[PDB]
Amino acid sequence: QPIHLWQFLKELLLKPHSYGRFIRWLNKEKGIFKIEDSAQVARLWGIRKNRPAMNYDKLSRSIRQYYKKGIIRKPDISQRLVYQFVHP
DNA sequence: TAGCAGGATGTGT
DNA sequence: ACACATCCTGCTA
Repeated sequence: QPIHLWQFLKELLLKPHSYGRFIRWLNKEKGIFKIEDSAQVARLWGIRKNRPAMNYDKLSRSIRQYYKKGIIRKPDISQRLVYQFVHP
């Protein structure tokens, strides 16, 4: 079973030493993160899944599919490149 | 420019 | 079934 996108995102967020210039917690407790380097996050996701055509347009389309699943959501005050984990 | 909401359909297990 | 990936239009900062 391939890694899921939400888990992949949590993985990058776990190690700011390695990935902090690409993606970071804005509010760790509330699960609010910012994508700082969208092209880079998409590039890393494409490598992980072996989709060399992956880009942020398509990565973010998959994040949006999470809205109705209650996995990721946009924060109360919506901001570009800012997202929020619903649970843990 | 670049990101964002969500439909339709292709891909691979 | 499931989780995307890949196309799309229209919308928004």
